[PDB]
Amino acid sequence: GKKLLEAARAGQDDEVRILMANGADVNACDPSGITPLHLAADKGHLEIVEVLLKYGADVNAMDVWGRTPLHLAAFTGHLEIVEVLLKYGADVNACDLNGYTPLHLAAGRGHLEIVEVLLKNGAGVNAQDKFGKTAFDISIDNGNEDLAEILQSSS
Amino acid sequence: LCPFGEVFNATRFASVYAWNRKRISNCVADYSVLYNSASFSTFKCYGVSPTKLNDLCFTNVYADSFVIRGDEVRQIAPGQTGKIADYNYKLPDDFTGCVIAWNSNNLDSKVGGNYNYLYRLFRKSNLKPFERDISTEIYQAGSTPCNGVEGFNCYFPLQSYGFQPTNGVGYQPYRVVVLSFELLHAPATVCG
Repeated sequence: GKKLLEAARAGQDDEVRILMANGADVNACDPSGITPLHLAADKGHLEIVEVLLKYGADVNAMDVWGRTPLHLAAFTGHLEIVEVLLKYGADVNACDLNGYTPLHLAAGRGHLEIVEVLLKNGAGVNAQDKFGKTAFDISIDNGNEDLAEILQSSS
Repeated sequence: LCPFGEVFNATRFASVYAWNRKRISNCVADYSVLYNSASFSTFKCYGVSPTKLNDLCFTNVYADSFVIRGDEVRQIAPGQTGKIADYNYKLPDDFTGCVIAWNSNNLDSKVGGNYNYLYRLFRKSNLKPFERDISTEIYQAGSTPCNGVEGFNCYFPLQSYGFQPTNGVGYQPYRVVVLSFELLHAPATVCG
C-alpha cells in the first residue's frame, strides 16, 4: 500500500519487484489520487514503468486534477516512457480540469520528439484548452520557432 | 426576543469556506417551532435529546450557517470523516449542539447554473476542531514560482459549483444551519 508508492518515487527497481510479488495492489493511490504509474513517469524511472504495465497497471489513471502519467512524462521530457504507454493503450484525447492535452504540454517546454510520438497514435493538432489556445498558439507565445513547423505541417 | 427570523428567513447567505460567525444572547428562543416547522426533514440532532433541550437554557449560543451539496449532507457529523470534514470544515468533536438542513430549490436556482459558490480543495495544515481559515494564497507542488501568473501545478485555491434547473433533488444543494450550546466558567447564565 504505502510501500509501493514511495518505492516508485525512490526508483528502487528491486524493491518494486519484492512488493509487487507480494500481491500489492497495482492501482493504489495517495489521498490525492496519485497512482505509482504517475510517480514512475514523473521521476523518469523507465524500468519501473515497464514492470507495472506488464501485470495490468491502470494506463488511464487520474488524480484529483485528472492528470495522467503521460502528461507528466510529456511535461518532464521523458522519451521512452511516452511511447511504451501508447503501446499499452494510453488515451490521448483526455483533458484535465484545465483541458490540456499531452500535445499541449510538449509545446510549452519544447519537447519536439514527443510531439510526433503522440501524433503517430492520433494526437489532435487542433485541440483547445480552457483558454481556447492550441499547441500551435503555445509556440508563437513561447518563441519556439521549429515546433510551429511540425504542427503546421500536420495541420 | 431575538431575531431568529433574519437568520432563518434570510435571503443572503455565506459559503462553506466563509461560514458566518454569529453570537446571540439575551432573548428567548422558541425551540418548539422546529418540531412543528412542517419543512424540516433532516433534524439529525445531536448532543441532547430534543425533549431535554426545551427546559434548559444557557449561554454560548454559537450559530453557523452555509450551503452544502445534497448527497454529502451526512458528512456533517462529529467524529465522522468526509470530504468537507477532512479538508473544508472540521466539526468540533463531542459537539453538544444541534443542526438543521432542508431543501430550498425554489429560490436558490437559476437557468444555466449558479456559478457563485466555491469550495477549497487542498491545504498544508490540518482542520483543527472549530476552525475557519479563509485564505487566498496558492499552494505549490513544485519549486517553480507560480507568482500570480497562471501556472501548471500552483494549486488554484477554490472551484465553483453548478446549480442548473434540471439538476436532480439528490444533487440539489441544501441549506444548513448549525447551533451549539455549552457554558463558560463565568456564572449567571443567560437563558433563551
